[PDB]
Parts: sequence; structure tokens; C-alpha cells
Amino acid sequence: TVKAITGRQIFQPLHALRNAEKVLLPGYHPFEWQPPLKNVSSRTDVGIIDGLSGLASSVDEYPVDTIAKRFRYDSALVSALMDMEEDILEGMRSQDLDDYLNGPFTVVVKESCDGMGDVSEKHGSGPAVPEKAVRFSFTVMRITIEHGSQNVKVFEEPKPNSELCCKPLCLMLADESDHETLTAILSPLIAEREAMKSSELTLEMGGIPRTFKFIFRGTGYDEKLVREVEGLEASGSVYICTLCDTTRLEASQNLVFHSITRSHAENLQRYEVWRSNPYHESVEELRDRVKGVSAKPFIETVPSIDALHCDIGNAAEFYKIFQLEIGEVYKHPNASKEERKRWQATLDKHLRKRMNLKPIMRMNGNFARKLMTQETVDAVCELIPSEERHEALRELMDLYLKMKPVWRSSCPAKECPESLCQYSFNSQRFAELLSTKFKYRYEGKITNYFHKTLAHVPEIIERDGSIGAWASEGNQSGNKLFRRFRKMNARQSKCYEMEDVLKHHWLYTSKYLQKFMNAHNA
Amino acid sequence: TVKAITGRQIFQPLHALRNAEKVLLPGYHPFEWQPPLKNVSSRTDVGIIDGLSGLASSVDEYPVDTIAKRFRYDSALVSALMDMEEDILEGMRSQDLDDYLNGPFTVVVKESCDGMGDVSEKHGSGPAVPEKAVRFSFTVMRITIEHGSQNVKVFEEPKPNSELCCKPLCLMLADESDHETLTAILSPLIAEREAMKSSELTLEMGGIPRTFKFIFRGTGYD
Amino acid sequence: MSLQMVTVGHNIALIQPGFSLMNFDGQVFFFGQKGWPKRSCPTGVFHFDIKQNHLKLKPAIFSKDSCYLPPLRYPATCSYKKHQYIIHGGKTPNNELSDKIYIMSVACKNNKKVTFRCTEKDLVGDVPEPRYGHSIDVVYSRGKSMGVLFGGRSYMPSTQRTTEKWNSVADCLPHVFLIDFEFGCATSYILPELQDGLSFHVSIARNDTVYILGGHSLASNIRPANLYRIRVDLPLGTPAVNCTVLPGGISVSSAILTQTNNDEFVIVGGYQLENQKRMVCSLVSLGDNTIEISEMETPDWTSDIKHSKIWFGSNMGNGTIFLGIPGDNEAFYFYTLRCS
Amino acid sequence: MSLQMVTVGHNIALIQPGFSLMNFDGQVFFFGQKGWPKRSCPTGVFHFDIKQNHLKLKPAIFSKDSCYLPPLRYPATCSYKKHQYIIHGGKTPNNELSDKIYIMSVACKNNKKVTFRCTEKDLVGDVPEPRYGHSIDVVYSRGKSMGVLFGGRSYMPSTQRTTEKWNSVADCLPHVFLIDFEFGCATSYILPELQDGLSFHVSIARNDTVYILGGHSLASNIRPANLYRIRVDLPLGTPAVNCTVLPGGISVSSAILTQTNNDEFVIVGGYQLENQKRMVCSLVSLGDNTIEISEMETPDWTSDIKHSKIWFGSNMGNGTIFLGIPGDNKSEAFYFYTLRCS
DNA sequence: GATCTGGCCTGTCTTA
Ligand SMILES: [Ca+2]
Ligand SMILES: [Ca+2]
Ligand SMILES: [Zn+2]
Repeated sequence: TVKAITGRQIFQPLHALRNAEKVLLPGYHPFEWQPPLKNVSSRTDVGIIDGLSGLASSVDEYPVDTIAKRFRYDSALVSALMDMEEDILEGMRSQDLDDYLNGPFTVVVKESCDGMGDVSEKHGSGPAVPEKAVRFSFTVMRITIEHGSQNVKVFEEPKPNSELCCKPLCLMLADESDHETLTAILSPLIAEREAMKSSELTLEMGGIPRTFKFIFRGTGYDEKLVREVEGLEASGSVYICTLCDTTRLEASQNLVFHSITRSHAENLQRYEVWRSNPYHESVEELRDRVKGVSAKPFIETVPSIDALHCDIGNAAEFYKIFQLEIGEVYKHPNASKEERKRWQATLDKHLRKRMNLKPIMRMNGNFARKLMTQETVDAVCELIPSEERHEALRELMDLYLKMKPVWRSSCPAKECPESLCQYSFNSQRFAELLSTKFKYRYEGKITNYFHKTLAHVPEIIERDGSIGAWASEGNQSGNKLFRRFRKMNARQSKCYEMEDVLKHHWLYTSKYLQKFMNAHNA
Repeated sequence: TVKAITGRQIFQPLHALRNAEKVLLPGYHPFEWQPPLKNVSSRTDVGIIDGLSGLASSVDEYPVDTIAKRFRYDSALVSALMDMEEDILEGMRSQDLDDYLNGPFTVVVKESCDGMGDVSEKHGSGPAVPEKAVRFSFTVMRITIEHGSQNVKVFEEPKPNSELCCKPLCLMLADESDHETLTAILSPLIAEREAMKSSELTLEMGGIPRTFKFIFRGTGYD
Repeated sequence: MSLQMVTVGHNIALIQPGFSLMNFDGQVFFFGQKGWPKRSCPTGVFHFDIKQNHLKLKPAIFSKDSCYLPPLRYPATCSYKKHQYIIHGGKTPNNELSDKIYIMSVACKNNKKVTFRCTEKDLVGDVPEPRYGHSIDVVYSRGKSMGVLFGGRSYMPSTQRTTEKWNSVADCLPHVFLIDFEFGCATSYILPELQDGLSFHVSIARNDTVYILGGHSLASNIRPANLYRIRVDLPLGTPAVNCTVLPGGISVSSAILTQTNNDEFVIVGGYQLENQKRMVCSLVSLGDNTIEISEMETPDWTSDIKHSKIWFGSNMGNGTIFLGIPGDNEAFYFYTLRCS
Repeated sequence: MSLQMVTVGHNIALIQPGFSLMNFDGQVFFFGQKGWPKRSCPTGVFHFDIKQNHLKLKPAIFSKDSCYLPPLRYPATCSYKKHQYIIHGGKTPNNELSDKIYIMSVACKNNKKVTFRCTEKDLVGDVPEPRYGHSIDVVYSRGKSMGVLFGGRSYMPSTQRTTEKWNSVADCLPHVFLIDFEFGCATSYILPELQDGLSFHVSIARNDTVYILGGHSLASNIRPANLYRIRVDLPLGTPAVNCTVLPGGISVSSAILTQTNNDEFVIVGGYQLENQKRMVCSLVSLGDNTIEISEMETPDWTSDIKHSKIWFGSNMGNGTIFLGIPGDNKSEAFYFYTLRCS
């Protein structure tokens, strides 16, 4: 249209863009590992490698009904590092460092994996694929260099939870609970990861060959996938925490003092004890010895806490506590289902008439953030006939709001140090409140996230530095982009959509183009 | 980004487009019916109005909890005729007629309606909106002039089922089985249709007044 | 003064705000269902039945010479003594205000199987404009029964009704009509005391004087705190009317009136303000030319009622009130209230 | 020669292709479920019982001195004469292969309750690489027992294995390995008449001989109709192994072997070509030193099998065969048919 | 021949 009307070419044709795309995509820049990667080819021009990794699809072999596409891990890292050349150069120039330096840079990457749902199957010819979809992505977080006897932070992502910096790595169409296909697809990625975790990368950007070293961290995993891959049972068991090995009752009694002794090799040792049974014990004795391990781990994850799911669980629990408070359960320990239905309906109608909210089936994210206000406590107290319950809920919400900014800020030690310094006392008072004036519900039982919040938050803050910059919400934001791309930016074919969506979502997360769009700011 | 990089205004800002929009939307061009419309005002600057048509919302009377927006039928047809003036002129030129002719045109239309399920509700303030949706649209089919002693078509729709010619008229969020609310919303449109089924329109095309008479047909109903 | 829940059956959707519980010898009957009648009951008249705090609805048929009337939503219901009811006005499911009088009467019954007779009756002379939210009452004066009707609200007239305001409604002119049920003659009267129109009021009937109480005026958007009285006479010639204001009025919009004892009428709350809900109840006790009002002991209301914004109901005849509360997304919680 | 519908209980998802049914004195026991063992049964071994053509699963526990074994999807089952079985090879739920060998047994019995003794056995000497889809038998020669292993697929060697072909499989060497259960030692024997690696074959044993039937070869993508006669001998010194090709072969891969009576087995299922699934049966006869493969009656197959694409199952022991077909999914994931032949 | 045991079920809670 523009060419026919304006009689000239303000824009370029499609083939020019296609030819230009081949620079940002992986498999275009040379590189080499000084320690050769074990069981990994040194060729450096591979693009979109098939996801099945040459899996046997014969009729005698185990049946295959999934499709997958993905890149080479090391090539993806090289492409991501070459995409952020200007940023690293400007960081070195701004931090009073000569650009021609080629010190051993250190790179930290955050991994994430989630299982989507309700993805419609397509018609046509091919294997009968299921509807559940799973993806796997990473994100370059921070980079440092060893200058003298310090570690200068040459670059840090200003928005570690934005979809504009969550770069894709692999796509597939399979169930998250389907442990066979999941491992059959994710084995090469873990292999390459463990291989390159003992080497160093060198490449020449800006005319100078550099040196890189990687320190990976896996935190973008919801609790369910953590239980699955690390070799643990379901969440409804008695061994609740994935950081400490306390039971349900001991976590409903103490609530305060819990350190962490749960490494990755420890899980392997636990599984080996569970398999070999050297002490010839019974079922219960051996289960108590292994602290509930019945599966060989295959992914090394970081023992951290997902902030988003923690907020969702806390909001749901609170909502249930409001329901119970309205019905006066502490006064009448008996109640029919219809009474519960009427109580929930009354609470929903009141929140609709006083907080501009609507009834929802599953706990949302915005509903969580908006439900946690003092005015919400006021609106709920507008229904309770008692008056001491009012003050109890006020103190409860005050303690929770005092504890919230610790595990939600990008840097608590520089934004809200008072909350961090006063976190232990607040948590102890919260636990005491729950134990004393909430006996009707928390007598002998406690969920996962209350234990996580009241047990291990200070240790994680003082060890890893911050919580919230390591959540899994970036992958969830990218799920939207995946849906939109698969619906509107791919070949509508059963055996062509995966590679197209992968390429498009890779191109969308290239900071090289993000700089062209911010020209107005110059 | 284009203006920042190139340095030349290839595209105009958003306000220019917002100003240019006021030419295509209904309630912009003057017109006049032969026999004054019954129970219909004469304001030719009536744009988007509330679909409830002044329905009372007091707590006393029948509770209504549906919102609606719609144009006015006659202004909608005027805007539609303004939209396709070039096609009508080209059809007149093709059939070996004169451009200064003003004979009584005949425009047949096709009405349609359907209920849409699975329309989620938003947070915030306002009445309790149900999780449904009902639309209402029309489409011109064939324009015919009476020349000499017989009739001849001027502009027929090449793609009758295309989405590019389904002009929306009324929109509301209510159940397709809520007969009371449905009738309360659609009664003004039916009154306008009945009033317009026995009138003639005077309209200026290329600087010459023209005559229009309509034949309504509703078939897009399951 | 005692609340109690009600467990309704499957056809809860057939109940809508604006129904009418007509009574015939203890057998309370339903009328005015939502939407047009389906094939489960082509008549749309249901037999109310409350047992063990549970509600059931069963169909009912008409006679061989009846008239299938459309289900209305705001008619004017009044008893008559040959025990029969009078239906006037209403709002059809197509928002078409009917202006025809229907008469309900049981013509046959055999082991809980009744058969109605819905006759058709028009009017002559000063026919009333089709409207709703009004009331009609019968009056006995000198061995003769005459029906008194008061104005309500209706749409714009056929001239100024524009499409942009096709659903606008204003209060009708405050006139007083006398309807002869035997002949169908309606005569229009004008009263100087009745200054402005009124709708959704409460009309208390007695021997020869109708008591108007409360209501809502749409013109001034004010809920007055006045009560009126209309005494009439039926001589051998032209009738005569009267109307005088009275002290001690009540400000209620859309109340629900029932009878506890002979010459002892109790009334429940209606709408006090726009967003404020009436809660306290009053008691009307009459003498011969006097009145009486008094704030009774309010029943123990439930928490869901104390915050609900909309509520409706009607009378059951046996000193019992059937009211409902809107739910969400089953759709209407129904409660019952007994007086003495 | 009957085909019967089977109704399955609630945990139908716990059955997957590649399972291995094991029999113990008229009682069939399930093994090799899908995924890791849940908390419904911390062991995995389930009791196989069919009553009134209805299927119900029942968990089971192990003894104190047992060794909790991971599920395996392609083991090498083998009977033995108290009574006990042998498990070797297979694919872990983590898609890894296990070189360990297992010896199941019965520990106690009280009111239809059975306790097992899963004991890991150490293998020393010429240990084979972790395999799957193979078979193993036990021969008796002069009052002595010896295990015969042959075939099996495996991944690429440690060096040539790359992450771009991480799941590529290759047929193992045609070497024949004798496994001694007493010392836990093996020995590598090579044979000249063995040139192509074979997998998914059928091993029929005898007093001191084992027979090979059909299979698949990745090196050529051919289903040969071979018939090998391995006569293992156990003298007072080093054992002796000899091979001999025989005519009258069958071209089938992944077949089901059952025993109606002694010296006569029944073969059904498998595949003739890539998409031409085998439908006819096959009757064998074990004489003194001869064998006779012949055709039998073809059971009446329903309209589901005739137009299906894949099937799986194993032997039950009492002349019955457990057979399943892939169902729908949205519904029941699989169907299951029992076959009678006696 | 009542008397516990075993397994079968069944509602609830915990992550999604
Ligand atoms: Ca998910
Ligand atoms: Ca539809
Ligand atoms: Zn813990």
C-alpha cells in the first residue's frame, strides 16, 4: 500500500527482513570452548534441532505421540551474549573500566519450566498429540568481572520479571505429569547443562576475544514440578517443605526455628538408600530414614521460594479464614455444607458491593494483590458481630503487611531495611497469634507456604540476596505471548507450528531490536 | 520510531486520526425524510447513544443489570450510503446511465442476530453483567434503479458472507433467552424499522439530491 | 414476626420480581411467571404449596370457556365478594402495557384439582390509560359494590414518545376512577387535594373509605410522608367522592400489606430511601373514622438481608409474607414471615 | 480360542506397554507400572486377578531384607526352579538403562497375602552393557543350571553419544553370554553363525537348548525368518556353545509366547511388516532334537483389532494371554482383551 | 458367635 501510494520504498520487502533475521538467530557466530564439551558436538552452525533427539519411533518401540523443537543450549547462550554486546560495553565504560579488557566474566542465568493447558489440538495428518503444552526458557540475570580483588556488577536486568527478557529455549506438546516423555525430551538439555557447568566460553565481540564462566540457577519452578523432578511425592504428604525435612505436626508446632539441609547430591544419596536398603528396614522405618524420597532426581534445582504462588496461597488461605470468621466456627464447631455455601455467597456479595470485585473460581493474581488491604479487613469486619475478632484480624493483616515487602522487593537490603531487620520478631508474633487465637483451624496442621514464609525467608534473603527477582512469573507472562504467537504468528500446520513459534518468540526477546524502538529517547 | 529515526513525518499523530474519524461515523451528513419519521426525532448529529433507550434504573421497578450501546438506524443507513457512493456512481456509469440521475433507488438489506456465550466479566464498579453477549447487524445486498420501463441493478454485494460488509448496529451484554431484557432493548429498533418501511429518503450524492426507498428482509436468524 | 428459610424445587427460574400470590380458600395460587409459558403449563397459573419449609410448583388448567391471558408483572390485585379477583394493568413480557380487566374464579375442584374461569372484561367511557404500579379497591356503599382505582405510571403518550427515550416513564395524572364490574363503566373524577401523581403506594380498603398510604413520586423524585383517605357514597343517582389529608404519615415505597386479624392490618417494610432499606414494620388498627400506626418489634433479620440491596415479595392471605433475596451467578433465596 | 472383553477398575492408568506379568502357583502378579511408585503402593508389584471377566489390581509389600527396585519397561523375564524369577535390563522411568539383575521370590503366605524378597545380585566378569527388549533363559546340563542371554538394544557408546542424537539406539553385538547364578559371574562367548544384532525376539527353552524366533535388526531394517539352535553343555570344565540354522522360520517381531502344554507352545501377535500387523497364530512342537512350526486355527478377531495399529501384552501362565489395544483419549486410554487357548 | 482386622470406600486438604 505505502509503495503504491507514495511511489517509493519507505519500508523494505519481506526477503530483506528474512535475510536480516539470520544474524540474530542462533547458529551464526563462531565460538569455541577451551575445555571441550563432553558428549557435545563442536560444530557451530546448528539451528533448530529436533526436540525428539532422534528417539526411536518404530512400531515395536515404545509409542511416541509428542512433537518438540529446540535449540542447542550453548549456541543459545552465545547468541544471547552477542545480543547484549552494547549493554556490556556501556556497562564497562560507565563503571570506569577500559573496554579492551578481556577478564573472566561471570554470567548467572535463571531457568524456568511450566506446563500450560487447554491448548487446542489441530486437524490434519500426523501423530495423535495431547493438548497439554510445556515450555522451557532461561534468562540472563547478572554479569560480573573480577577486577583486582572485587566483582564489579557490569550489568543487571532492570526488570527481571518482564516478558521482554525471557528468552525461549524449548517447546513441546506433552503432559507435565507424564514423567516418561518429559525426561525423554529434557535429558539432552540437562546433559549439555551439566557438561558446560565445568568449562569456560571464549568469543570475540568488539574485536576482542573474551572469557565467560556460567553459574546457573533453577528457581522458576512451581512447587509441583519441584516435587516431581527432585524425587519427592505429592504436596499432600507429611513432609511438606522442600528446604527443611520437618513433618506436618512438627511444622504446626514450632513455626519458627528451621534451617535448611537439603542439597542435590543429598537427594541422590537418599534415593540410593531407598533403593538398596542397606539396613534391611521396613516400609515406615526406611521412609522415615529417607525423609520421603522415592524417585531418582534428574534436575539440579535451587532451594528457593516462588513468590507468585506464595502470594496466591496466602491469599487463598486468608480468604478461607475470612469465610470461617464470618460463620463463627470457633463458637460452633459444627456446620453443614449449605451453611458454607451461604457464608461464601454472603462474603462474595459483600466484596462485590464494597470492593468492586467479582466471584472467581480459582485464586487470581490481581485479586490477591487487591484483596490484601486494610479497607478489605474493614469491609469483612462490617459483618462480624464480635469485636475482639476485629482486633485479631487487624493485627493479623498488619503483621502480614509488615512481612510482605521482605519477599517481594528486588533488593530488600536497600529499599526496606526496617522490615528486613524486624522480620523475625514479626514472624514470631504472627506464629504466636495463629497458635493462640486461631486454634479452630491451625491445631496440628499447616500448609506449605506459611511454613516457607515463617521458617526460611531470612536465610534465603541473607544467602541469595533477594526474592522476587527469581520468581516464575516471567514464564507465565511469556505463556501469553506463546498463545498469541501460536494463534496468529505461525504456520497453521501440525508439523510446522513449533519451529515458527520458537523462532518468532526468540526474535521478540532480542534487545538489539528493543534499542531501535527506544530511539525517541535520544 | 519512524519519525525519530528518519526525521520526516511519514505518518500523522494520533489526534489527526481521531479528528479524521468524525467523517465516517454516523450522525455527520445532513438528510431529510419525505414523510416525517413517526416517533423519531430530526437530529442529524446523533452518534453513539445508550442502548437502554431511557429505561428506568431505580431500585423500585424491575431490576435491570445490562448495559448497551447502539447507533440510530436511519443515521446508520445514511453513513452506509455515504460509505459506498463511489461504488454506486461506478455502477451507474457502467450500465450506460447518467450521473445526474435521481430516480427512486431501491436498497434491500439483510438483518442478522446471534447470542455469544463465554464472554468473561471484568472487575470494577457497575451493574451485575451476565456472562453472555448478543449482537445485531445488517448488510446491503443490491441497489436497483427504475429506468425506462423495467429495473436494473447498480451495485450488488460480490462477497455476501464476508466480514468486511457486516455493519454492526446494536451491542449489549444479556442472555439470548432473557426475553424481557431482549425486547426492552430491541423494541426501539423495531419501531424505527416499522416507521422507515413506509417513507422515502432524500440524500445528497456528489452534490445532487437522490431518492431512496428500502425493502427490509431478515434472514440471518438461526 | 418469625423468619424461616424455604427450600424451593427445580423450577426456581419461573419466579421473578413482580409476581402475584392470589388466594382461594387457603389454596394460595401463583401468577406472573418469567417469560412466555412453556409446554409444561400453557396457562401459567401454578398451585403454591409449602410443606416442611419446602416449596413445590404444579400446573393448573382453565375451563372450556376461559381466556388465556398473558403473564403480567405489575398488575392491580384486589379481592371481591362468588369469591373472585380483579386483574388490571400489568406489564407483558414484551413491555406492552395491557389495558384489559381479567377476572379469576374457581369453577370446579375435585381432590386438589382446580379449574379456573378467566373471563374478559373491557371498559367504556373514561377508560384508564394502560399503566402499572397502581392499585384498585372495591367499596360497599348502600347495598352496592363499586371499584375505586388510583393512578400509577406509564410510558409517554403516542405523540411525544421518541425512540431515543422509548422506555421513559412518568407518573400518570392523579385522577380517581369508579369502575362498575357489572357493566364496565369507568368515570373520571378530579380532586383538588390530590396535587401530584403517585405510584407503588399501598391502598387499604374498608367498608366505604379507601386508605392510601406511602408511595413514590417520579416527577419530584420524593417519597412523601403523607397518608390519604377517600370516602365515597352511592346514592340513587350520580356518585360522590371526598379526600382529606391526615396526620401521622408513613414514607414507604413498594410495601407488602397483609391482614393479621379482622380490622387489624400489619404492614412490612418497603423502600425508605433510594439506597437505604426500610427495616422496621408498622401496624394499622382501625376504629370507625380513625387510624393507628405504631413501630412494632422488628423480627430478627439475617445478615444476608441486612446487606441486600433489592428485595421483593407479596401477600399470601393467611397472615404470612413470602419474600425473596437475589443470589448470584441458586438465583433467589426465598424466606417466609409469619405474623401472630 | 476365545476372545473376551475385560472391565478394568479405577487405576487403569497404571498399565502401560512393556509390562511383565509374573506367575506364582496359579497367581499372576503385575509389574512395571507407569511413572514412579505413588503412595498407594510404595513397591509397584501388584496382584493380577481376573474374576468374572473383571479386572482389579491389589498392592503388595516386600520383606525386611528386600531391595526396593525401580520400575522397568523392558526387562528380561525368566522362570526358574524354591521357585523364583530373574529380571535383567529395562528402562527406568528416567529413560535410563539399568545393568543390575534382580531375583524375585516368595517370603510368606497367609490368607491370600504374599510377601516378596527382592535381592540385588552382583555380576562380575564379562558384564553386558545395559540392554532392553531382549530375552534370557536357563538351561539344565547334568544337574547344573546356567543362564543364556542374547540380543538387546542400547544407546550409543559413551564416546560417540552426542546431545544431538541422544536417543539414538543401536543393536548390541551378537555375542552370547552365559550367566552363572551361584557365583554371580558371566563369560563372553562369540559365535560364527551370528552376524546381525537381533532384538524383540522369542526365546523357547528346553532341557539344555534354547531356540530363537523372529525379531528385528536395526542394521538392516529386516525381519528375518531365522531359527537358531543353541545347545549349551556344562561339562566338568569350560562350557560349550554351538549354533545351527534350521529351516521353517517365522518373520515376526515382539511376539507373545504361551504354554498350553509341555513340548508345545503357542505364538500370537507381533508384526510381519512395518504396517502389516501379524494376525495368524503359530504352533510349535518340541521333540527330542527336532522342532515343527505349523499353523493353527485363527481366532475370531473383533472389528477393533483388525483396524488397529499397535498392541502389547505378555503371558499369564495358565494358557491365557493378556492383550491390550490403544483406546481413545479426551475416555479410557486403553482396552484389554484376554485370550484362551487350551 | 460376637469381635476385632483388613481392606474398601470416601470426604477433605495440598499443590495447580
Ligand atoms: Ca502452568
Ligand atoms: Ca451463537
Ligand atoms: Zn521448611
